[PDB]
Amino acid sequence: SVLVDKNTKVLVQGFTGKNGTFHSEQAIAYGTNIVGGVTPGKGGTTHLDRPVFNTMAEAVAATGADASVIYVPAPFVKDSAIEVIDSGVKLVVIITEGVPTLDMLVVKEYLKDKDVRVIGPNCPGIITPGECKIGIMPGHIHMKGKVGIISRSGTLTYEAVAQTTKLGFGQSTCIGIGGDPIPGMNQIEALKLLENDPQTEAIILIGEIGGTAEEEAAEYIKHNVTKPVIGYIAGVTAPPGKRMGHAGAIISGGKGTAEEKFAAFEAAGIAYTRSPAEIGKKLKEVTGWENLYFQ
Amino acid sequence: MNLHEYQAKDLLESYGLKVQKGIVAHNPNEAAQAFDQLGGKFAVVKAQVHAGGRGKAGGVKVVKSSQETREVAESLIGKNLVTFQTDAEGQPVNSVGVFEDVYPVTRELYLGAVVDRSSRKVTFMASTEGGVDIEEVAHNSPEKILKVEVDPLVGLQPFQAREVAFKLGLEGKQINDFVKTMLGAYKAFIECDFALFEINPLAVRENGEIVCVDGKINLDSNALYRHPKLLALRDKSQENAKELKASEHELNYVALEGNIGCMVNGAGLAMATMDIIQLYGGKPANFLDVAILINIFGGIVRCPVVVRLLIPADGLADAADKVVKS
Ligand SMILES: CC(C)(COP(=O)(O)OP(=O)(O)OC[C@H]1O[C@@H](n2cnc3c(N)ncnc32)[C@H](O)[C@@H]1OP(=O)(O)O)[C@@H](O)C(=O)NCCC(=O)NCCS
Repeated sequence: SVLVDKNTKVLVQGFTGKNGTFHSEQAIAYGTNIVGGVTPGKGGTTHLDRPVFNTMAEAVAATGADASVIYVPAPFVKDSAIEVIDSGVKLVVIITEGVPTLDMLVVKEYLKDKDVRVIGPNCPGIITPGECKIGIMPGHIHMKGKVGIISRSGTLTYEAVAQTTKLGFGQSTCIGIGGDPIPGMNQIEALKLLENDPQTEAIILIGEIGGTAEEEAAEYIKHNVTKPVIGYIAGVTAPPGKRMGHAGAIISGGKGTAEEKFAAFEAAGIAYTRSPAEIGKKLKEVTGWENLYFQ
Repeated sequence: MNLHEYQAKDLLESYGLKVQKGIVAHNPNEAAQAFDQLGGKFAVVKAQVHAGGRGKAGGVKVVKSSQETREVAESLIGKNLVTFQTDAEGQPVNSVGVFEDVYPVTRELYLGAVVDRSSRKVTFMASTEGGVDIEEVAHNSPEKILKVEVDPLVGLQPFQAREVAFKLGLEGKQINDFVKTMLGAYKAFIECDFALFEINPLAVRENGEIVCVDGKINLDSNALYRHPKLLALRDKSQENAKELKASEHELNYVALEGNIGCMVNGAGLAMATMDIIQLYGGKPANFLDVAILINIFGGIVRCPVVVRLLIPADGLADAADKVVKS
């Protein structure tokens, strides 16, 4: 696994909010260590039988947390992100949708000399099945296993998880890097982690329209990733110049299209499927692994 | 969010950029009065729509009188303009701009900026090859596209704008004027949360003046909550009506040209759903994100008509198959 495991101590920023409450309850039911949370003005209270703090400095001093998940509305995310980066927390997961691009440009540049990883924003988070979930993903569709997953989407990631759970392969760690133009963690950063994780025996890379991240990732894999990589690109059929829900999902000036991501996979020797239903099947074909749930 | 030409010019003029000044006319009489107010021999009447290619579509006209301005404003206001950057129904013309003539222009330059996803930096692009398809220049002659990556701590520095000015062949006072233009554009970019801007052409007049003649400003819609005056520029008439209706219920709708509808949770899964239909012979009508295929998985979202969770379906492939077979 990478970054999160059964020892990870998790703080929740916006813990007392609707989504902070719901997803923290699901994380606790999954066996994730939710040590408490921060909501300015609710310091010294209890929520879900865990302490609430006014500040991340107080929360880290009290709990020794090493991870935080952000469920704060978009206008407060830059402030919440700098606060947690300054706190001593090593891993930050930002679920929030609608964060201004120029706020993430500043937060990403702020990270360059820090010992802190940021996943998101606009992402489902990170899960090491059987050990720790940080985010909104349904625990029960996952199973501890050997496939690492990197995706720019939420629900589409769940298709790749369901397919690998149903074939009995399972997942080592799954990272939803999110759909925004400047994520805190990009595909290459995540591919390096999975390459160096012994539990990960193969990698699924899920992308879509927008940017050159998949083309760049393909060039990285060709020379730096030895494990089998299976690609899938959503959005063959998207019209150009149209935001397809995700802020980062747009074809601008003949660039960010799907068939050139598929062409960069071919040039790098990276196997891919054109069917979202066949990610697990392509992985089985490439690896020659047994489907123990067939018989 | 797109701005009108007149809005983009008022904004850039407030940052000290020199623009082809004009007056917005909401009827033909205001247009006539505008031609007189400018006090030029010639004016240029431009249909105010959010789409380029207005000139070739008949939406840009040189006029030489108040009555001629009234006439052109008459022919344009209230008729949808169809350009290569609209669809077959085009965009409503509720106003024209009446603009000063910048004739004669010596040179057309290009200047733009985006958030570059690869470098994660605000990046300017400039070229001597203005007033044309900048994509075609970039393809045929990439050495003619100058790029400047801006460091977020120090921002755009005069030396960076001077390096570009000398490479564009600018001379004497034009260098200083271009530096002011590029520094103003950067300040605007950050202070207004631009997603992109383009000045095409950035004209050099006979007398050496550097003037923004046309182009585009797109704002980051994620940031409009902190720019109430920019959010107030929104022109809902330029948006697709079906897209606009859906968005007011915070639903993401994009219309396509097919005959299968689909309802999905997640933008990635919505594209994958469309793609697995077109994989099974179907033509998607639409992208939709909360004959019709309903396809819900569920992360934050807690769980003829085909339903994959009335014809029921068991996996992704089943649903794509079933729904095209209908
Ligand atoms: C982030 C998001 C989930 C919050 O929605 P929500 O849970 O309904 O919001 P709420 O207002 O109920 O809760 C937000 C909380 O953050 C708190 N908060 C605000 N600023 C804060 C800060 N700087 N630090 C910590 N907490 C903060 C608020 O005080 C509030 O808690 P309270 O209600 O107890 O006061 C929502 O804005 C959003 O982005 N939803 C979409 C997420 C998504 O789909 N992502 C993609 C997944 S693939």
